[PDB]
Amino acid sequence: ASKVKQDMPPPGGYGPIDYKRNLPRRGLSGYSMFAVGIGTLLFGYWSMMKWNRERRRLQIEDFEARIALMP
Amino acid sequence: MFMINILSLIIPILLAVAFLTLVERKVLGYMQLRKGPNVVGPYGLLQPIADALKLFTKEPLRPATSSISMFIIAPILALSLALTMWVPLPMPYPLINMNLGVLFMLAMSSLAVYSILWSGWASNSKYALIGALRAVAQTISYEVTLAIILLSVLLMNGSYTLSTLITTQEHIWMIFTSWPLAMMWFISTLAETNRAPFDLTEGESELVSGFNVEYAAGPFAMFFMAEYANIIMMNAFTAILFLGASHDPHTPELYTINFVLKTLALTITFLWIRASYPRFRYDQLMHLLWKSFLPLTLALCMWHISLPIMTASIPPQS
Repeated sequence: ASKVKQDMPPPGGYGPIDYKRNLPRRGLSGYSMFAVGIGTLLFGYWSMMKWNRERRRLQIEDFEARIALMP
Repeated sequence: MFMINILSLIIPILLAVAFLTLVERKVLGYMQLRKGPNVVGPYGLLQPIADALKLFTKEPLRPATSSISMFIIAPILALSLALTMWVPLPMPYPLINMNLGVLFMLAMSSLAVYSILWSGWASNSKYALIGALRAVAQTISYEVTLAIILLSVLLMNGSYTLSTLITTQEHIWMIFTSWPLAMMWFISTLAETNRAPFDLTEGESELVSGFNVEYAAGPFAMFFMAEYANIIMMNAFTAILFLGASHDPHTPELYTINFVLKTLALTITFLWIRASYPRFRYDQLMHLLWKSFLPLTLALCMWHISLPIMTASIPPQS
């Protein structure tokens, strides 16, 4: 006298299944991104200004060596 | 002894291209939740060799309706120009030292398009013609912007000599000075190398094989080698231009290692981009380059002309 055994859902019910779109925001603000970009640009401009002025002085020294040697 | 140097530049480049192909397949596979070549050799290290040996022992086909002289000349021109673009690159010393190395790369990259043009036309088939005409449109789209971007960036260098770029970036990478130019330069290199999302000439889903559809065996292998050598070469040029490694004249190998690492990072970024985006439409590429990149590039060119005079930052050289 065996009872009916059959593939059925468990008692009560199966756990809820997610189906809605899940796309998080995941970012900074536009103002912050622009501000970081301009800050990086200004730091680069200042560094390049110093280095190019030093390069100009070094080139002047190199040219003076040639002027001394030319005669 | 200069011949030994030529060979020591040519052979390693071809080996790197052969393994670049293996790397692309493995990176794309792992990005697509699979493995990629891992049977032919340990970790697929012998797969490029099998591919090359297979392609150079298969039957090369000459189409009946094709023009033979251009059909055969075009892959030769492609591969020879791809190998020639490497000679002025300082790593940290160039094989050929040029006053105007940047102009030399510009001119040879301009000449490299004619390989695709002549290949597509001389195949005398409709898909090859459509691919060649897409190459025409692509060059028209990117060339002016790329030249003006290069000029704007090199206004900080003082010359067109590629080795001077090492001295210019002794303290800071030039990407911190001109990142808006670096973004457009990177996208223009993607367009110039016919890479996804800008790979219109091959047009695989759309045009089956594009310009080289009628190419088989060795000639097709030469086109493939030229394209991948161009990928590596353009990324090395970008690495020298925007991420300048520090050079010790008594230990140049440190510069060499740093430069190679940066070039690999940029090439892997190319492969990363290919696995992420859909293909552009070629008129949309033209409109992107002419309506967005061109006005910004013109404005930034004026800014980079005025800024050194504004702040007394003009570089040394004549």
